[PDB]
Order: sequence, then C-alpha cells, then structure tokens
Amino acid sequence: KPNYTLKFTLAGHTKAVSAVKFSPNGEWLASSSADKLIKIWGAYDGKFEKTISGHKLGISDVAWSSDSRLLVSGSDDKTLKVWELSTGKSLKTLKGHSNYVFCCNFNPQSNLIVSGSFDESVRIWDVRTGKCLKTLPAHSDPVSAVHFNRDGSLIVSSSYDGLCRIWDTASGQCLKTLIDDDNPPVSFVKFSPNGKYILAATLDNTLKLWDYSKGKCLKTYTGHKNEKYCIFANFSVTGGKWIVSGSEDNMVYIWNLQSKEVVQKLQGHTDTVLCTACHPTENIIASAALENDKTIKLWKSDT
Amino acid sequence: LCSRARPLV
Repeated sequence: KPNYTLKFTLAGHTKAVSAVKFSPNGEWLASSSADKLIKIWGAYDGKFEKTISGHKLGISDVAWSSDSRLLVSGSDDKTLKVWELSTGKSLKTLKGHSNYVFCCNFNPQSNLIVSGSFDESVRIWDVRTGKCLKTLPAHSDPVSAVHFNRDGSLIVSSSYDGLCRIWDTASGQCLKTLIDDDNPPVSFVKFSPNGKYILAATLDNTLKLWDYSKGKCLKTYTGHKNEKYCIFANFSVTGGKWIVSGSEDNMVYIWNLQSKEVVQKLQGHTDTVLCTACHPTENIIASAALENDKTIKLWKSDT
Repeated sequence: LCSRARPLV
C-alpha cells in the first residue's frame, strides 16, 4: 500500500482550480482555474514559477506538449491557446468551436491538438499553423474529455451523453462506441500509459478500466463520490500500480489497480477535489479543489 | 464559474 503524506499546499488561484498536470520532464506542475489563469509551479518543492494570462473567461483544462515546451488550454471564451512555457507567449489562439471548450490534449508528437466542447464536437488542430483540420460530430451532449493513444493513431472521447468513443485520427471515422449496462454521463476518459486500456469515470460514483480493442470492462473502482463534476482520474505507475482520483467528499482516493481495493484516502481539502495528477518518475500526487478551497496540494510516498 | 467547475444540470 502507498503512504502519501502532505508536503506542500499551493495558494494563488483566486477561484476554483480546474486542472493540474505535471510536465512530462518532471520539472513543473501546471494548474488552470476559473480565475482565467494558468500557473506554473516547481514539481518537487511547489515553488511558484510564473503566471500565464490571456483567456477572457475561465479555463476548464490545460495540457503539456511531450517535450514540456508548450501548453494548451481550453476556455469558456470558446478558444484554445497554445503557450510557450519559457517566454509565456501565446503562440496561437485556436478559434472554431461554437461553444465552451472543456478539454484538450496534444498528441504524442505534439504536432496536433485535440479538443472537446459544449458544442458537442471533437476538433483536431494543427499546432504549427493553428488551423482546424477536422471537426468530428462526435456526441449529442458536451464532450468531457479527449485523449490521444500511445502512437497518436487514435483519439478517445467521452461525453455527458453517456458514451465513450474511439476515433481514427487520420480519417476521423468512429471506430468504436463503449457503454455498459447503465447509461450515466461519462465525466472523464484517458488511455493508460502502455496504451492498451482506457480509464473512464461516470457520474454514478464509478471508475472503469476497459480493454477498448475487445470492448470489455476489466475492472471497476468504487468507494469515492462522483455524481456532479468531471473529476480527473489517473494511472500511478512510478511505484506501486494505483488508480488515483478526486472525489466530492473532499478526498483523494487511491485504489490498487489489480485488486480494486481502496488503499488510501488523502484528507485536507475543504471542497470537492476536482483534479489530480501523478508525477512521471517520482511518487508524487498533485490535487486541487473547488471554490471553497482554491488550493493545490502536493503529496509524496516512498512506495 | 468555468464549465468544469459547474455541476451536472
């Protein structure tokens, strides 16, 4: 079992924190917020680095490029912005979605960006030119998450419409629709680090590990509270193999991936833990919470 | 609040 304990609490955002992500090189933590700002922090010591500003309304997601040099954010101003970490410059503003942008990610090569929106579409953008390459009529309700697979050949999307869908990056064809015997909103999805599974959250207090190629649910993770918000979930692979997620009872939940048992609950936040992230090489978890809390917390474990 | 910080309608 892990032994995560609190090391740092990071105050700075003036509204709910919407996402936290460690840079692939392990150096930084990026946070986004309803306060319209992205903030960069030292991953190991929590030391504030810089604020990145530009969006006109709150931000729902931020993501790193594979080389840790760029970030992309999605906002209620209906744009995405591509940022250069070193300079803080907005290199491109991606305009095309007709409603709020909810989620975003680079592909492994960091030459494409995928985005999901309240306009019910998934869009694929060229990073270099900042132009919209494809618009997929993906869902019948807002798109809650989008993620590229290990080689970038596939995109997985999730939606409040209750569906998880797999898309061919090149053609834009819908290759698969995944759903279980109940039809609750799907609030989050991502491929596993090894690329052969997807982890999906639904708003019935349940996380599920799918073999997406076979279309079978392999594992379910329960114990947490999730009926309202699109809470991030993660694979922890640096020490023991865990599943990590936020919860609406104000705690971070950690499960054993294989046994599906709850192995730890991290207490400290004063509001719903909306976002969590796992560091790429060290046993470090970042967590952040909604309007009544406004803080980010860094937890560390020897296992 | 931004979209992710708004609860299920």
